[PDB]
Amino acid sequence: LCIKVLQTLREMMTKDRGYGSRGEMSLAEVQCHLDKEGASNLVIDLIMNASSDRVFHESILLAIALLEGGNTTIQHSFFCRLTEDKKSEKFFKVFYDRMKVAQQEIKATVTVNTDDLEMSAVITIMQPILRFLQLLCENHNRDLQNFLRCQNNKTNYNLVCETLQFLDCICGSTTGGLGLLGLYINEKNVALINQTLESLTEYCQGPCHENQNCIATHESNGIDIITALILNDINPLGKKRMDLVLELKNNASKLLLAIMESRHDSENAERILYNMRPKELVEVIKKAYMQGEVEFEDGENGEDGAASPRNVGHNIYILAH
Amino acid sequence: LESTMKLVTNLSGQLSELKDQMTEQRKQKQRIGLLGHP
Amino acid sequence: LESTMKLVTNLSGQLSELKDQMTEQRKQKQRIGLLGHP
Amino acid sequence: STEYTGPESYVAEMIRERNLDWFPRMRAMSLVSSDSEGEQNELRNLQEK
Amino acid sequence: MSDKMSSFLHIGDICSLYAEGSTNGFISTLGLVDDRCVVQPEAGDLNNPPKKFRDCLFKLCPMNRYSAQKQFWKAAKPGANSTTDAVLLNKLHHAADLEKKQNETENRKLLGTVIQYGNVIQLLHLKSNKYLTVNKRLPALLEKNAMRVTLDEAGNEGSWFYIQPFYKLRSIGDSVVIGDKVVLNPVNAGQPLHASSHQLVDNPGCNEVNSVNCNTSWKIVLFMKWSDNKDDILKGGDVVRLFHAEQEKFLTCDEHRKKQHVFLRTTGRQSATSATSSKALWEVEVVQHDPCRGGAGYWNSLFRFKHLATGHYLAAEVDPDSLVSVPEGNDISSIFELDPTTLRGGDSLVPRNSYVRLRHLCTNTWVHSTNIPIDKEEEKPVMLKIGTSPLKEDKEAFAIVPVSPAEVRDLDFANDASKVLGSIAGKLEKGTITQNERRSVTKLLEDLVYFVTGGTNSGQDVLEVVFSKPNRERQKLMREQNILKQIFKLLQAPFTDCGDLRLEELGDQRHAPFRHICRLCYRVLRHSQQDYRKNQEYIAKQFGFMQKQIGYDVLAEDTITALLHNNRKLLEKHITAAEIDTFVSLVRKNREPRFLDYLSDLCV
Amino acid sequence: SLVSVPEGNDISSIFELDPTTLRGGDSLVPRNSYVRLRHLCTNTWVHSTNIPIDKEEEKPVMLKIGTSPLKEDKEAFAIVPVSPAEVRD
Amino acid sequence: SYNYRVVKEILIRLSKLCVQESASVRKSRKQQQRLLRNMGKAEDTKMQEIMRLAHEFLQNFCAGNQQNQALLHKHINLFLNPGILEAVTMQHIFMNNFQLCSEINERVVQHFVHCIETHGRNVQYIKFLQTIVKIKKCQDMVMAELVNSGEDVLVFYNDRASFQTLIQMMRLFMYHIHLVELLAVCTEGKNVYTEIKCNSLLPLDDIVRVVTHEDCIPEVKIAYIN
Repeated sequence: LCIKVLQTLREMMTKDRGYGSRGEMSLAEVQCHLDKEGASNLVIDLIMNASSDRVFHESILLAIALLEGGNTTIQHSFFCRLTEDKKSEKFFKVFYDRMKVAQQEIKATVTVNTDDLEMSAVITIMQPILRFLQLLCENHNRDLQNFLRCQNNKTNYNLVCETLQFLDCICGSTTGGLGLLGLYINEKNVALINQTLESLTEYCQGPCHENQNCIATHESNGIDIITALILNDINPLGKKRMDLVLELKNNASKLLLAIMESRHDSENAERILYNMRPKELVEVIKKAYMQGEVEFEDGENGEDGAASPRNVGHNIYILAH
Repeated sequence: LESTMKLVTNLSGQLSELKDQMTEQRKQKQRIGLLGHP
Repeated sequence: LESTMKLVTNLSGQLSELKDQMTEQRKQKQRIGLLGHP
Repeated sequence: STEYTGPESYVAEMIRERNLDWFPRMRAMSLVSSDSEGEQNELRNLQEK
Repeated sequence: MSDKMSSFLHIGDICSLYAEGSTNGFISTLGLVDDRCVVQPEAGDLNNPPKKFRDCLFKLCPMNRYSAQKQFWKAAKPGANSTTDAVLLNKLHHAADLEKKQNETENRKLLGTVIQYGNVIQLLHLKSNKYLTVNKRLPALLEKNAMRVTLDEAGNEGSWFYIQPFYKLRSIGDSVVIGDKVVLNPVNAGQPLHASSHQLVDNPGCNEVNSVNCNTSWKIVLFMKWSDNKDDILKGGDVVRLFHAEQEKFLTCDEHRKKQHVFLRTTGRQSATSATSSKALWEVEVVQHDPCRGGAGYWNSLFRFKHLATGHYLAAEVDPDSLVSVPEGNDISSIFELDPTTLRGGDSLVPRNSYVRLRHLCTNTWVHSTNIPIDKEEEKPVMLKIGTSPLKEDKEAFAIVPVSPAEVRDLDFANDASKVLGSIAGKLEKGTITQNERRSVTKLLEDLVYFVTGGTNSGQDVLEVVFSKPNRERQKLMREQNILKQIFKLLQAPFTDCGDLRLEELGDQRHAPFRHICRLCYRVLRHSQQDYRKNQEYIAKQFGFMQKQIGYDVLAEDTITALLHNNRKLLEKHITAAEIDTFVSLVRKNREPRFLDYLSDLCV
Repeated sequence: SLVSVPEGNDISSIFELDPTTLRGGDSLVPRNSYVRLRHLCTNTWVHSTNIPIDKEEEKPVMLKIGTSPLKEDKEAFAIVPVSPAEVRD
Repeated sequence: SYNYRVVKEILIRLSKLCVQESASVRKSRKQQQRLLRNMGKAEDTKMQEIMRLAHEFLQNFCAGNQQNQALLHKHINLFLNPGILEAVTMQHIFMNNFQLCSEINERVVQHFVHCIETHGRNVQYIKFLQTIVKIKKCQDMVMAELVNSGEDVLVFYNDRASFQTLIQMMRLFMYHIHLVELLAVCTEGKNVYTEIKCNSLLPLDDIVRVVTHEDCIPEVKIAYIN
């Protein structure tokens, strides 16, 4: 009974669909109505009373309802009650729990390259979790959420920012120093790694404290495993992955941009340097020939996004400074 | 200079206390032995 | 002042350890003597 | 509206409110302002503790 | 005992395990090429550890993620038959070793850590350097329930353990202590390991470890602390070759006459590896004042030192009738004391590496070197006896020479070969054993064929490319041991099998067992040819087997091996056998149209 | 044993207690977790055995507490602090 | 516990009844059968007996249908690693030939290939493997397990094998002979693997079988022509 009732809320937040003293609907207004209810305690206690596998895998889908564009009051909404009362380790561990389960599944997943291959249910849960975390963290600059990567529940139950990193480290095979990075790149799995990529970058942007330790200090090796996407190109040169490798690289240098964001720091840059080679400017120059290999397209990178082949080098040239 | 001297000196001083404690322990043990005595 | 105090103090402290070691050495020597004993 | 993370989107957050106060008005220079020494002094107290 | 907070158990420390309850004793690995664990049921307890149980020693480690390496290993072990090249495999090969090397770094980054109940353990063996685990299979050959004891080098496949006490004294996440009757259990097998109640076809003091639901509460027992290791010092687990400087050794052999002998091999130079193994290996142990056999002596040891081939100690009659061969030594007359000799002592307390002098137990007697022989030997050209007398001096020092652990782990490997191959070779020529042991004796030899070359194989039988790498110390190890003799004995046993010719009844009929072992045999014997003449001194024995070769087997290259290197003085005995008239007469007796071999003998 | 003696200025009523991983040379601190027992002056090991008294005429389960100088690591039992609010009730 | 035993007995009876008119039975039960499949401790107890009974019933209730036999096509790997005992009945039950030819991967080929090594003796597992072979389309799939390793069980005991054969004649061994026959049946002619396999095994048998036939057994005479 409670599932369709929760599923009723997801349709109620569903908007921009079905159109072809009456109140004028505002997407911001729709979010505001939901916020007026503030009935985020239904999510704020739903994971806290998390038992239904359909429920926790469904309530995060309800979490995109308060999220997904607005969250001005909504980001302020989760902030206060999230530091509210005595459920934090019971809640953050509950999300943490999913991360641990996912890591085990990922470790035990596919093996090697010598009606389709279906992803694990735990893996699918992971995409929703990643998105939820990203949305909450992101608000255009989320001060308090950034502070919230740590928490004062004593125990503290996680460092979910660094807890993001290992799950982000896991999907690329985590130890493949290199060429098996292409051996780890999953043509059906990259869409997971895509949203799995940007959610780290959204964890970084802005203040250099909370991301700054978790850039390359976190001791989960894979900072260079982050930058390994800059290090080379994918071995399966797919068609939809041709834009996807661009989309990967478009997701790639975004994370590198948040790598060095506030300068006047030595060792943090050395983490970008300690695994990298000085000849990568010629690799950046290889993108200049890759962008030199760009065909007759008028691509301008302003307003909503687009992957420029030169634009990735244009992104990569930012690592020059 | 102060750090090394502090360290060596400190270590030696701390180490000594130990002899003294065994002898002291024995005295009370002798009292218990005396009560054990028939 | 700290250097001279460190020096004198340090020397005395280091010097003492030495007495203790001889006595300790003897105890184990007594154990060997006991086995040597016929 | 998904611009270009905060140290860019700071100034977009400014520009609606007219208040001029984000250019390096007098003080910046980006010159040395040598701070290694203060850290050295902090390390030096360490000895006192 | 001036402890404040120590004596718990720590990562980076060596130890030993002990069985309790239905079965009692230690855990060892009888055999060094073998894989069977063993539990001696009778000889060991808490206060009296028996003689040979240096081999029971277990070293503790951090974990070591098995995965990348497992993938490489899995790719390498075939059946797929394809989807492999240097772009995939060899680019994964150097993608394996450096991330294998960081496990060795993290090994050296945990010198001491209080071990809590529940974490990884990753137990490891001292002498083998080849640690144990199980698999998630069911190859449990005596009691048929779900286990296997595999001693492995790479080994990171279910070798993670999790540890708990038997009793509810401590909890999960508390410091262990020495004497904790712990449980021990693989993290993915689920079944904790157990002391079985079975025997098998070996010595009657045999048993093994199974892994079942029920429990065997193991007390560890400790005799070594950490942060004191190889580290240019001596511990209670080392070996040593005590060499002098008058003549830089002393000898120890078992004589059939009751006295035993310290003859000097006509020279002693440089204190090198140029030495007979059996005469030289003594171990150094401490007493620790404890019934448990201890370690880490740090001055005032009242040490004693034990022989390796047989189990005996020192002893001495001070004036009357030293290298007195006493098996059991809990007395005073087997325990010595040692000299300062410029390491000045009031409270020196540090066991250095360079030089010592001797003094016996309790009388403090001066061990020296005299000028007399025993003269039972009936004119050996040079010999001196070792006598002792309480006259003090500064003359008869001799050095604590540390032996590398890589050389002692090659010594017993050669010893374990003769203790296996030297027994089985007489019986399969006499009767029939399991045919799977013919498979087992194959990789016994196939582990040996690149042992002596010193390098792990890439192909299967490519023994000609590693031929350009000699090392005299391994062949001298194989010369001084009896392996060569045994292998030639094995050749004759199959010759007798054909008799009870060689190509016809043994080679032409079966083609599987006998041709392959001779190919295993011939290239080993070819490998000893190219280094020194004392291997070629054995050709004054292995000339009759090449006299009787007739299967066209692989053995003809040994004739080239005897002859490829020009021997003028070896041939002075080799051709100096004069049976070339038989040998080329055998070539003339080879009256088939195959004449080329005869031409080759003439050519030599 | 649970021998019920009213007055105890003798030796046979006064015990000594075990370190049990609180290592002692000069430890000198009375912790809270776990102890083992040893009697007075003989330093006797207090343990737990498997026999009942069997005066009880088939109680379903019962064990007697016996002591014997065989040392062990098994029969520890905890100093459990009781709150003073419960003893005053 | 008592109630649970009764249900298993009832289920076996029901399975037989359902079996006597298969389409109807499967359709009616595709619900109950699905529940039973979902249901499908380690000791000789009421749970052990129930497991054995369930396997037998399934073998019968699974045996009637092929699309319903395809309906239980998932979750079948739960017995392939088990190597020994009750899993074999289910494996035997799974075969109708057209369906078998149409659908099997190579991930169970080593699932009995390693099951050739470990996982008990597998007496009926050779027939459990030969039924998995079932048809040179599976003979092309049978060359891979014949290509991978030698496990057989003393099968190719040449002179030693002859001595073993003499022991077998004196007094298991027949099962081993049957397994050898099954391997030979799998052999068949050309494939790359097939041709090669036929060759090594054939030469060995010709020298030996020509010899075994001469020193003959009666059940060995039945399989030796195979």
